[PDB]
Amino acid sequence: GSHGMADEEKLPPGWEKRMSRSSGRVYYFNHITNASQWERPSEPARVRCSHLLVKHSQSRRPSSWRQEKITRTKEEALELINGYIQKIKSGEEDFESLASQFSDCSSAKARGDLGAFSRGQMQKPFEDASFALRTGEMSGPVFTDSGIHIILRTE
Amino acid sequence: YSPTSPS
Repeated sequence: GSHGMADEEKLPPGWEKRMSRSSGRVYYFNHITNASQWERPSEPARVRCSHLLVKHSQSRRPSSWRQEKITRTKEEALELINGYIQKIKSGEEDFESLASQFSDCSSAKARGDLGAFSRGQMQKPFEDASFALRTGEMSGPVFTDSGIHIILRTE
Repeated sequence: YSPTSPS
């Protein structure tokens, strides 16, 4: 871009280039889905998605209250989310199985399936990530008021 | 949010 640098890109809307702190190798990040991929990547009316939610609290209620179901911190929740992403990408675990096993959403019962929806129904961050995903693609950690999600667009 | 490398 600058006179002393190689020129470059497209990067469809939402994408940006970055560097691996570990290898110095370039990779691409989508700031809407928060997904990362090595390959240069280079909207629809309804989409169907499945997700895995990891809740966290920051609440701090008085002694009189019953113990809360969710006690982990946001940091701990993000660590769990990143670990699941790694296991799914490495083919070590299947998205559906992990969702059924660890998702804190009531949809865990349906292997994480939320069904088909249009814009206006889901929390904005979730909605934006879902519609920016390609069919069959998975998001990176997505933050909403419900907690941290991993989203898989199935349709 | 600082992103994690793809692998």
